Amino acid sequence: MIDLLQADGNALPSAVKLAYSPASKTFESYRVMTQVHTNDATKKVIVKLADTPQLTDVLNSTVQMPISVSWGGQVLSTTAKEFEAAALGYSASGVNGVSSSQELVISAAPKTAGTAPTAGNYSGVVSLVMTLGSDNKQVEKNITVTASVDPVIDLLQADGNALPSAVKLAYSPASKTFESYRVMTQVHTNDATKKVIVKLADTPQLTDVLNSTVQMPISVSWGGQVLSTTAKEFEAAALGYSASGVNGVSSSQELVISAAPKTAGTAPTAGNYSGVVSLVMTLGSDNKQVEKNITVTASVDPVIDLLQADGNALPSAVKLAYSPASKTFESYRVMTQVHTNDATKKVIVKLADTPQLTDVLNSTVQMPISVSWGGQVLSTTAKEFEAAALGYSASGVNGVSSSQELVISAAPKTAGTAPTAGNYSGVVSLVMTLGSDNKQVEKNITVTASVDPVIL
Ligand SMILES: [Mg+2]
Ligand SMILES: [Mg+2]
Ligand SMILES: [Mg+2]
Ligand SMILES: [Mg+2]
Repeated sequence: MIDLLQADGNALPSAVKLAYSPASKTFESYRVMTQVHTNDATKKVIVKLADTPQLTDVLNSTVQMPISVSWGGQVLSTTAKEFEAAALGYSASGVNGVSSSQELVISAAPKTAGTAPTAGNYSGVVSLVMTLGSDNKQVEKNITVTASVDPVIDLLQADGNALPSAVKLAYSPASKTFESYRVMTQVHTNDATKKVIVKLADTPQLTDVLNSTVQMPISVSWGGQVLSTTAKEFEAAALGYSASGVNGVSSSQELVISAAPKTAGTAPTAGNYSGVVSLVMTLGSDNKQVEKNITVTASVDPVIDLLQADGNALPSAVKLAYSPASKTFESYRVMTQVHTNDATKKVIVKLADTPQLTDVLNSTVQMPISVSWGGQVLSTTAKEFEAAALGYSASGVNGVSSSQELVISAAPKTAGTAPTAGNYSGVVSLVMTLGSDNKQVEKNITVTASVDPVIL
């Protein structure tokens, strides 16, 4: 006889799996120590493959990787090598007819060495043929070789970095728009011929972190198509894989994530917003997806303004007229409006310091100042104005209160006789706060007054 067995004495396996690592994109070689078992230990051993072995994709016959076979430190082919008996080590083994250990090595890699294998399930047969002498006593060991390359698909930035897990959309309070996130992307895949199918897992929404019901719709496009929960197809030809490439890296494709108020012509409400763009990319027939989750956020800063009802700033100089006939000051009166983008919050109004009309050249005799707003008297301790009561809906533009009267009347200190004569000055500090929010408007009004004893 001639036989080829494992060095332990077991029969050669009829099957071999070549483990694939997607990290290195290579197959681990099968190695096994063997011995020739012979009738005749002086005869040469002629070793060949019956056919040139290939791994072939079970699904597609044109995709093939060559198998490489070595035995005894010699690479095998359909051309036979003759092993002289002397360096098979027949006396080393301690068993008659039995060689020393010879390594069998079965490897696979792509025909173009240094490139990555295409996705697929691969099979083929290695047919090891061994003879003696001039002979036709001939052993054939057939070893079914298997390998799997699982479909891989990734979406990367065009510098090869991962897409970010979070994105901020900058808000302009002037144009009342959010600036779109835009990034240049490339598909990386080991199955480049397949169509890429692109969906969102759910309809993305920019949602007020503190109110479920307050939403702005997010728009996502990739490669010049607006995406939805309904899948869109990108043919491999349309994705611009270079003919000179096989890393399966697409042409650069732009991803755009946009948001806008649900209704055109309107301002977003103050607050912090978020939702998740769940991008889903499928290889056509391979049943494999990558999901990319990108958290999208936006901040609409709370804003509060107090203006005259005509939209002018309040004055930074008020003068109160004196009648000596009635011995009393005429009040300053002005219609004002609160302009806000958080028109559910309570508005908190107070005075920052307590105002006086101080005498100009001696800083002693002082005529302190009454301030009223919205039909409510003001102190340095605050009055609460509920949002319903400011009547933001009741009037005209959204987020502008109906007209509230600001009344500033001085009538000095102790009551029911004439004030003392003199020229007077001072400063009203007014403070408005959008409640719970961390937002303050200060408005300083310089008050001046005259009593002159040279008139009636
Ligand atoms: Mg834009
Ligand atoms: Mg390349
Ligand atoms: Mg009056
Ligand atoms: Mg009296």
